Amino acid sequence: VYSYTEKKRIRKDFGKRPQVLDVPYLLSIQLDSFQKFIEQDPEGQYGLEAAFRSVFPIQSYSGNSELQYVSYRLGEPVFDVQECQIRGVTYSAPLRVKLRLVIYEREAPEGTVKDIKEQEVYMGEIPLMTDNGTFVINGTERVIVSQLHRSPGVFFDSDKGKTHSSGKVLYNARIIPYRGSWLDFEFDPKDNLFVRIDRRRKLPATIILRALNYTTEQILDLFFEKVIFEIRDNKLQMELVPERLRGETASFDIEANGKVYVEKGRRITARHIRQLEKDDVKLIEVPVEYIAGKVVAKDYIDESTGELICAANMELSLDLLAKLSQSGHKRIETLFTNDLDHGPYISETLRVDPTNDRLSALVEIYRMMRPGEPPTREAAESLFENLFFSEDRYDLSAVGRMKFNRSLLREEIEGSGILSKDDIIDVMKKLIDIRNGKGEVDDIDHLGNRRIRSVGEMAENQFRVGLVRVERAVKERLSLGDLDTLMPQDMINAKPISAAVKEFFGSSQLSQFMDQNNPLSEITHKRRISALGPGGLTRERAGFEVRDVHPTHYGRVCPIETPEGPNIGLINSLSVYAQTNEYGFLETPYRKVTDGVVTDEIHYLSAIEEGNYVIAQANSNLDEEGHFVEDLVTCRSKGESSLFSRDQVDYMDVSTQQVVSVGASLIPFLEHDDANRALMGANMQRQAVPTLRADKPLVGTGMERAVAVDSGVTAVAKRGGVVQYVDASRIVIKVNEDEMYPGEAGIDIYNLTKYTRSNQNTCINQMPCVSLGEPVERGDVLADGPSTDLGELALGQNMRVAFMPWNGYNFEDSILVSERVVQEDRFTTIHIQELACVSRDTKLGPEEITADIPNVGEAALSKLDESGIVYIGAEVTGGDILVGKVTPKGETQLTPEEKLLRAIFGEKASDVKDSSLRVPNGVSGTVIDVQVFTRDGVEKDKRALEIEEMQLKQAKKDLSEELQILEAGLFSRIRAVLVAGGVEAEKLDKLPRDRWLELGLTDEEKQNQLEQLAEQYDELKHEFEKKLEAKRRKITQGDDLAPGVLKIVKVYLAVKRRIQPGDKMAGRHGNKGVISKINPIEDMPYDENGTPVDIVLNPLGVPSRMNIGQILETHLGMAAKGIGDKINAMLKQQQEVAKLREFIQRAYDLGADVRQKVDLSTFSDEEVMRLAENLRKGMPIATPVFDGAKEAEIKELLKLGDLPTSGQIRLYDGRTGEQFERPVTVGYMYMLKLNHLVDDKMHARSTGSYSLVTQQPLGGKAQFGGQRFGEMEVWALEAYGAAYTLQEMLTVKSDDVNGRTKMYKNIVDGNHQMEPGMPESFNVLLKEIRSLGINIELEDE
Amino acid sequence: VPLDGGRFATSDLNDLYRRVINRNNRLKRLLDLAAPDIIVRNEKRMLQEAVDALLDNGRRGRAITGSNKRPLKSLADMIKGKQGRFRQNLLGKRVDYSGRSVITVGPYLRLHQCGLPKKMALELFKPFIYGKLELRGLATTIKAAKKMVEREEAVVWDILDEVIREHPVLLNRAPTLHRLGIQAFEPVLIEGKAIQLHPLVCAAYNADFDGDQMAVHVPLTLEAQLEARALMMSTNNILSPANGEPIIVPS
Amino acid sequence: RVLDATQLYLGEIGYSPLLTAEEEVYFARRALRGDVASRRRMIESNLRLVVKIARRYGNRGLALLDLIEEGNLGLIRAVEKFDPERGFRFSTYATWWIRQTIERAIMNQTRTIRLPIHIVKELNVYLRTARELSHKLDHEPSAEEIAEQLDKPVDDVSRMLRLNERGTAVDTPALLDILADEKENGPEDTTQDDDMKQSIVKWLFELNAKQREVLARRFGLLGYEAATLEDVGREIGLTRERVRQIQVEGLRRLREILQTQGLNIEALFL
Amino acid sequence: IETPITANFREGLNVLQYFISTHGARKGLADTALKTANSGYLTRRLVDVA
DNA sequence: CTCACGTATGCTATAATGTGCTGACGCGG
DNA sequence: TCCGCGTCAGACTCGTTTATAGCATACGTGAG
RNA sequence: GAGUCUG
Ligand SMILES: [Mg+2]
Ligand SMILES: [Mg+2]
Repeated sequence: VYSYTEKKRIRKDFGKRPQVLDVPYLLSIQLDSFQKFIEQDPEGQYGLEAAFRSVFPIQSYSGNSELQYVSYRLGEPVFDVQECQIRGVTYSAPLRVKLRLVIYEREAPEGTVKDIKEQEVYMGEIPLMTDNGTFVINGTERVIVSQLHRSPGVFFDSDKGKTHSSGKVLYNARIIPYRGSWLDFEFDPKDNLFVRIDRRRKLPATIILRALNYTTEQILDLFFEKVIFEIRDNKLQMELVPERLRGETASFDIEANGKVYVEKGRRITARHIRQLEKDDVKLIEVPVEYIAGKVVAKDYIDESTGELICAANMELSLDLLAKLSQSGHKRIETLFTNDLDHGPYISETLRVDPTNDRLSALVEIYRMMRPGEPPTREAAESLFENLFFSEDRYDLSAVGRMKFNRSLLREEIEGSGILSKDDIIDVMKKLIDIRNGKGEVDDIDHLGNRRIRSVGEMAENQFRVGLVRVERAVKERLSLGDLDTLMPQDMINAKPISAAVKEFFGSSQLSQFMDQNNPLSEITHKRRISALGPGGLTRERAGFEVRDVHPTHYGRVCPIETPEGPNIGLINSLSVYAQTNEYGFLETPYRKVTDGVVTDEIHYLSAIEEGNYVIAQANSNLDEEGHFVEDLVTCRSKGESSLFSRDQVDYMDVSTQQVVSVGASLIPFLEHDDANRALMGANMQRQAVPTLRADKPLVGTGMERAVAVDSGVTAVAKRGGVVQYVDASRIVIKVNEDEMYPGEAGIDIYNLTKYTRSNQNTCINQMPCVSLGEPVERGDVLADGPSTDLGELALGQNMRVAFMPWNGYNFEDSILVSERVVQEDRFTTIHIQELACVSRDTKLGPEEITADIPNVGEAALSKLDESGIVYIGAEVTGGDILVGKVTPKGETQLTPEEKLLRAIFGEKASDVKDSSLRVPNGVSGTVIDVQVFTRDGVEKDKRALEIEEMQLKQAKKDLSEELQILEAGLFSRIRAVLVAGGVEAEKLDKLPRDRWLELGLTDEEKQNQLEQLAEQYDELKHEFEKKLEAKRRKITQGDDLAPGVLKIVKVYLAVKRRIQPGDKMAGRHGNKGVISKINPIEDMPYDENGTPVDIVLNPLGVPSRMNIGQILETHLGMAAKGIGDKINAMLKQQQEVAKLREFIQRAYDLGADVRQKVDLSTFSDEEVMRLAENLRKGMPIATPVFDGAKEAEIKELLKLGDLPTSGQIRLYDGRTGEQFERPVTVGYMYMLKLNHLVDDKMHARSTGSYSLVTQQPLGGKAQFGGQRFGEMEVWALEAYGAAYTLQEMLTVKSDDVNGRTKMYKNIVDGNHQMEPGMPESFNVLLKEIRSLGINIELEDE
Repeated sequence: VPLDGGRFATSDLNDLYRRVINRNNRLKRLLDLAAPDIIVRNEKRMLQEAVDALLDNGRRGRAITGSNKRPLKSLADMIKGKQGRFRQNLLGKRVDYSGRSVITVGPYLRLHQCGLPKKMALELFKPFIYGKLELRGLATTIKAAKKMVEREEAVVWDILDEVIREHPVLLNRAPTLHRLGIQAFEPVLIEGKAIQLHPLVCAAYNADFDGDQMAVHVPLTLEAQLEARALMMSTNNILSPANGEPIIVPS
Repeated sequence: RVLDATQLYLGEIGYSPLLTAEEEVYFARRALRGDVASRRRMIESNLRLVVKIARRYGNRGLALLDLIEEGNLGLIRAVEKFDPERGFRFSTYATWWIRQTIERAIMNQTRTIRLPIHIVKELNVYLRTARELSHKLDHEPSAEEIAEQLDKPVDDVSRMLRLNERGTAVDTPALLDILADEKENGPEDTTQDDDMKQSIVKWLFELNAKQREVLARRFGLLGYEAATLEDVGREIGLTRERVRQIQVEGLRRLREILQTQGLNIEALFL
Repeated sequence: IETPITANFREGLNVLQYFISTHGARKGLADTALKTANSGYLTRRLVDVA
């Protein structure tokens, strides 16, 4: 069972592992997230609903007035994506919000029966996400990259040494909210617990408990176990807990009953402990000297006097014991604190704590955050409560509370966003447990602690900031104003919210120009995760541990896709099957294994859930519809991998591909490639420019089709049915009755995007896939995007490649290409460049866009038309004028020479200059399109007006054809309904279709169908009118531009660039090269058959590189093409459909254990010859990643092609005709032309403009810049002799102003003499040091 | 200075000077007005804050943030940092008669030669062309010589061929770790946009042709030409200055 | 560790006495009569009020301290022109003065290019109008839409909104190195002017003796001052027609000297 | 790492061997970006001194 | 020689009088 | 606790928000 | 300055 577009061309699958779950929608993250932000939920606080309920209702400081939120609504977008992109505006919806101003009486207690004013106010336009996953901001397609941050909750960490060469591990807890101040607990080398509020100055940890109203004895009862001391008769006794001693050394002779258990001065082993516990020991007699040092728990006072004998937490002595006895206390609660397991930390922290009561603690906290400002009690209570116990300033969020509760081993997930007194103590408890040795530190790099924020969360946050700024303004105006005249909209400002959101979608680091070189570039960019930007790491901050692959990255993050650069490890591509859990942790699918049998039940497990189960590997062999074949299966748990028995196995990897990301999944024999080279391979696939002819990959993986479809660049059929009309512009499909709804007319129109500019100035062109009158299903590819073959992703072009040296023309990765490649226009690439000409208004006057330009040849003005605009279709070259522009010059006081010169030619040419937009030098192209943007008030150019005439008439035609095809399609249905119960075939066709409003039939369900079709017809009739009025308004609409700007003319050039020496090419195994020479066909190594090789690559760039994938790709590529050459031969000789069918079935069903079955037969003869015609230019094969083709399968395929098993062939030198002395590996490598063309990089400069302050030449080719002569380059001249070359570079070549002109004159005069001076940079340095008030003088000879 | 857009752009020193002048003049005012001393003090604190921000911003505690939030660049900041003036504009500079392009092999070359693209060399030797053009009397003046080059006339190629003869050009590759990261060659004019490098020197540059680029520099003076031909020529720098061994080694 | 200039000043203000009604009247009568202590105490006691207005005037132009100091200047003028005879309170009168001086300073100092209060006041009305338009028009105000509402000239509205365009630091997001010196000519252009100026001297000693004595003394090439056709008469020519015939006769023979040397149309483009 | 990679590139790595390879690979690549700075800083200190 | 034009300093009276981001690099002296 | 360091060039793109009474006399230079 | 890159 294959789909229609697959019947045209089937890829042979060498995969063996049946896929239980298909690749999901790849642009799932961006769409779900943003959809949640705009999604209207009444309850589920997501995006805007949450944002309003959080801030609102805002009540005044006086408390008379309050503003409350009702609901919001997004207006429909003013401009479609198309008009936004052309005009250079943000694609957004207006946000209208219903708000109710309610007012209370001050005289009545809280009477709400005074004034309720409800109105719908504008607060900004919110940018909308495209169906593809992008935002159009100021006419540029941009993607907002998902972020990876430390999850709110608690984290227990520890400086592993670092501080104090003592080398003490100091443990710390950090409580991180989603919003609020951070709460730190930490240890000191002296084992004192400290609190840092908001990482300010240090305070003793106990101070925070005093602020929460804890007495000393209550604190001690919380952290410490009590030990009771009974004073009986004269001897001292204490209540023993059998274990407590445990691993201690007995300081006294321990006697129980009458009989001695411990010997004094010996270590108490397990036997002593079990003996004591079984004997039921509860009292033991002890010496008085053992209590010297024990800490009293409670306050003990003299019942006689009523004064304190000893305060809580006080070190006991022999005399305090005596005083306690004689007062009448024969029971003393003392702290259990035996070092080791139970450390006295809080006991020692209370002794360091200078504060006494609650107030004294609150004052000291207040004095830390606000040092200097005198305390008040109300101020200190307010500040402390407003830190972590205010609903408005503190919010852990659901994820914070959930991770917090799980870290403290709770049962309940959900709870308060504010910190409870219990929370803080539990955290301190766990900290101290970890110090004692029971309990462990959480890992920051662990994905269980790293959470994903996609768009909607981030848009939500910026939107809350906007609201908060508004709340101050609103509350301020509610208090000042009279309440009754004043309506809510005069208080609200839209500009703060609009500004917050604008700054996110435009200024933000995560909002970046979509990487649109090719479909894969786009799709991978939209599934990016960055640890950088706001609320994240910095390159400075970023260490080595975060960057490296973490164990938990398995199935969630790609290990082999990360920028090789400063961003190495902070930016991560998402894995294939990976997805975000409800809280925003990453999760991966796994097949449940029940009683050893491996079900199709599939569970997404988070990073933390994964640790708990044993997961079998995907390559683990299952036995035909039940359990594992092998007894000891290779699995992984607790983040590490080994053999397990079958009963132990809980789960298994869903696919072999789930570890890898999208980009790397497209690499065929990844299994045989070094991970480094593979990284650069996946990275260069993103740089691949789509060629003029999009060629499929012969050696693919199968992700090719998934990527092409999910990217959105292909037009895919929603409804299916039969194609009514193809055109190089549009596809109209007539829908099938089964999916076709009986309401609207059932004709789908897909308009194709023709040759349009990309962000990287590449070309975006959609061509139609299907022919006129082709039946198609839902999800069939209707039109191919730029780098896509019939549904599959086609980033470049496969080529006959031979590995062997040439005469050094492939020296270090250098590539030797045949002229045939250039001739066949393979790797010829299309670049559409957008040039704008801006007419501004200056102090002197407005600039004119006339063809009337001072000092210009008729050659130049020939190409400009009446207005001063180049004609459509005109070929242009550097220096040709595209849009003529002249600028008003104010009164030119001329040099006498210019007075003479202007007098001689009399070409005074008025008071005007020449600022015309001309083609940049060396770029050459054909003008494909021109756009004119004018202001509303200013009189339109002749050329602007004829452009609007075209757009108007074209609009009219488009809408007219809509209503015509929709009416024809709709009456074609009425015709079929009327036949149902009323045979009038020939009689209905004769009377006009326009007079069918009269026509009905008997009152049944079919009469109601006629009413549906009649109401739709008229609905479309008026709809067509209001659509046309909208179009006409937008075409006439004068655009509001930047201030100063009267009009703008945008010219679009089309440049065809040929492949050429210097151009950069690569494969998909990270194998790069620069083309060194284009060899004549005659010269290139050729086969016994006479067929020349296309590309000659260097053997020596393989064994060092350890990317063996390229060689396997080449052997299989030749085998693929071997079978294509057999099918090509059989199609040339027509032959039998039966015979073709035989060969092709034997071919598809070759592999030793091929998963994919192809029961050819069912294919009709017509389907088979269309299939062979596609297979002729080489049978496409799919080698999944880690489940790829085996060497033996490739050699078997080669034998089917009658090609050699070695995949090496005899080659003959094109030049000499003699044979090469040994066989050469030849086959087909799929090759890519990257964006790095020599055309764009070549630059040269003799003299140019110079910098403002430093007077040195500028940098960069765009500014016509000199190459930087850096410290490093200077030192080289210092090492040599070269003193004159160095001075040259310092002086006449850079700053020295007089020197450079004088030496220019000398070089034209042919003197070749320097005449050096003083570099202007140094003159500046002097001025800058004197500006500091340091006298720096030059002292003369 | 006025940007093209009609807008202006200014140094942050102007914002810091304006701070200092406003507060200083306000201090003069409050002294003329005999203000109470608490307010005089506040103004004297603010004046010292403004001068300290102007001299060295960020040293006296929290630096004064301008328009974005980024701290204003003060006087000391223009001298101090690597980016100051020392490392950036003085110990190294941007340079005239300098170009770059992708490198590619020239196996046909001899050790002392390099393929230099026609259009690149045309531009780098512009004054040398102007000069020969006027000595042959083919160009009446400089402006006419410029327009003859712009038109890229056939006689100009022949003159350019004549100038480049025996004129050495410096090739440089980043990073320049040791002195052989700069070498002089005699250029060979070639059609096409890529620089052609001799294989045997690829070792010294650490040049592999998978897209690496090189800087070209023209030694102008007779002295600089001679220092390039004698000291810096490829042929003359065969042994590594680090160890005695030949750097020019087949691979 | 109180180091901050702001927190120091606000500490000093808190340390002041707060005034009542009868106390304000007593000090105010003595203050206008010219008491030293009365003026100082009224100022120092009312500093807290300046802070209140200065607090709700931050993040608009100057810093809190800057506004606090300028606001203090308003306090002084308030104490100078206070009327204790009127039963109405000081706080009410002072609030006007403090807001006036702060606003005025914020309109002047804030903007790098000093914008006059006249234009600033007009700008106020344009922007308030834009806000009311934005609330009802879901989109933002156009220049023409604002102009329609105020019944004012489109050009005047555009000039105003242009002046609103703020300039960011060139060194800050560098731009300095992108932007070239437009006033400085490249050595290429400067060398071309040298060639022209040198050729002129040689061209002056190639024509007639009376054809380069009135052609150069007019343009100011050899002479000292650039005269006109009528002003060449001051030397020896003393003619208007004969000066204009001879000026152009010098240029016609020189036009053929540039056609033969090989410029004319060659040096016409340039 | 205590478990070595038994296989070679001709044989092909499995998912676990490849994932384990990545660690060394990426640390190598990050080393070239980050460590180059200290090498170069040493060159510059040496140059200034001599 | 006189007025308009551009720019600036002036005054207004219910009472109101105390502030307020981002955190985390790592080695040496 | 503070302050000082942390390779060398190259390519491109983006980007420059905020609210601030109205009106009368006074001070000063330019244009007709 | 914040980017994504090429050595
Ligand atoms: Mg390299
Ligand atoms: Mg390399």
